[PDB]
Amino acid sequence: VLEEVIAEHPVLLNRAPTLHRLGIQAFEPMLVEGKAIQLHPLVCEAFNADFDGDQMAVHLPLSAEAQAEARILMLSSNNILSPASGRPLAMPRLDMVTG
Amino acid sequence: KLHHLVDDKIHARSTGPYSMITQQPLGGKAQFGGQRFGEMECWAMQAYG
Amino acid sequence: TASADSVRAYLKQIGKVALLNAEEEVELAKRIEAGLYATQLMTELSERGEKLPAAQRRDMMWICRDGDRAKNHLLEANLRLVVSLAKRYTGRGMAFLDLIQEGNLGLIRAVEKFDYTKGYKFSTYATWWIRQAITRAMADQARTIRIPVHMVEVINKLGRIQRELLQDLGREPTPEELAKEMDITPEKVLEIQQYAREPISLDQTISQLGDFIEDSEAVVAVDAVSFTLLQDQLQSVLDTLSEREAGVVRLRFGLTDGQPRTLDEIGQVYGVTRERIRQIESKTMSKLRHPSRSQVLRDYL
DNA sequence: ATTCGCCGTGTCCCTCTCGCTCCTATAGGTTAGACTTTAAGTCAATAC
RNA sequence: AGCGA
DNA sequence: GTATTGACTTAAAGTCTAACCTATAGGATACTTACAGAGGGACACGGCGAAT
Ligand SMILES: [Mg+2]
Repeated sequence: VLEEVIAEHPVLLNRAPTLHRLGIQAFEPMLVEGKAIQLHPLVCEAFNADFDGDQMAVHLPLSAEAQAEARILMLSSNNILSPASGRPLAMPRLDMVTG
Repeated sequence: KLHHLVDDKIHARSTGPYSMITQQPLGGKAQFGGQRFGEMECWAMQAYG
Repeated sequence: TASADSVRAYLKQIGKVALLNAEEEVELAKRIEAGLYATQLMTELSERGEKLPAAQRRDMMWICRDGDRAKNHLLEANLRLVVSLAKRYTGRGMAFLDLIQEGNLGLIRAVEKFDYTKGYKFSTYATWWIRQAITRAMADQARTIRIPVHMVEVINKLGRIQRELLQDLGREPTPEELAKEMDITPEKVLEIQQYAREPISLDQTISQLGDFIEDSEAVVAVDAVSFTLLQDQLQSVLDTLSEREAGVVRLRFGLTDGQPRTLDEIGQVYGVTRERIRQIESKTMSKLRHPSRSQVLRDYL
């Protein structure tokens, strides 16, 4: 039953210190074995998050308006470029660049 | 193996204890509490609109 | 200078008037007593009395105002006694000034109730009155919670006994030890320890304790909706049964207004006898104990 | 000596986020405690 | 009061 | 099944006495001045000098 409730209901992923606008982004959650949040590697640039043991906060929008706001404005795929210079922050980096 | 194990960190709250003078949710994994949605996070949200 | 010290300002203030002696004190006491009797006689003569002769009214009013003068003069004289006495107690009480003012109140009581014919210096009687007033006010205004005087005294005696036994023996004694020392019961000793407790401050440094104070008495946030659905289910179940039975149960257990109606009242409002309704109640409750009417309610405990 | 223009010194509000582990005497109010009364709840039998 | 990023 | 009467016990008051806290007043030798025991920017309250 948990799968059915989870389907199509985004969540917010805060990381302190939230330096800039992309510190909070809305993702579609999916259930994962274990006890560690699995984060997509390509928002690491936006979050300034290396995996040396950093922690993130999952929030949960409730009202229909909040769900729409997360779905449309704060979705990952809708926030690629910087707010500063418009360069892509979903740009492949590090290991993928090497590949 | 370092002493930063997931079981000692994972935390969640749907509805738990509450503060006394202010009616905010409590804080700390010792309690349930919630995550401080702080001022910079507020700024991020406003910037999004 | 930064002369914002009301303490030193008050000391400088009270240093103006000169200290007095025994014969002067007798003179002031005579003047105040005569002034009081003068005011009393003038009131008596003002009500259905006598038209006070102008000269007599004049000099007796002088006597009155002069008695008040002498009273004030004496209080100014013994303010220094008040401060000198108050010094010993400070360390365990409130602002020094409060104790000084309680001492002054004791002084006005003393000068009201002094007798000079016994031929004594006023200092001793003043001292005792002052100390009584200071201790009383300190006790009444000591803690945020009020602890009356006799229990205050037994608390102080327990504390003194425990402190002297700590000095002598070196160890903190036991509740039975203090019970036998004070000729009281160990449970009484425990109660005195309990009431001796002083409130902690919500404000502290650690941060303030007020941060981590769970509201154990508060919204459960689940039992609210649980009780809402409970009530819905009970209305449903009661509708499942006969209307008369449902109304009887509702009045018996106060489900309609919160007022629990009893057998005589319900028999009156239904125009039948209380034993009739008791039969109704027993049969209906037996019906309700049948699991089909209770499977939907069993989980609500 | 006052005016106006400079200096000079003294007193005060503010500085990243997120998590975890002393005595006496009177008089009055309160409650408490037990005895007594009464509406109340029950049980047994019963007639329709 | 101590600690992690 | 539904509505009754006559014991038979029971909880809820009602009351009487009471007993035990609790608030208040007084204490009559002499008794006479608390204590002390960062830094930075900025503005406002005030040194030093030319002019009338
Ligand atoms: Mg890191």
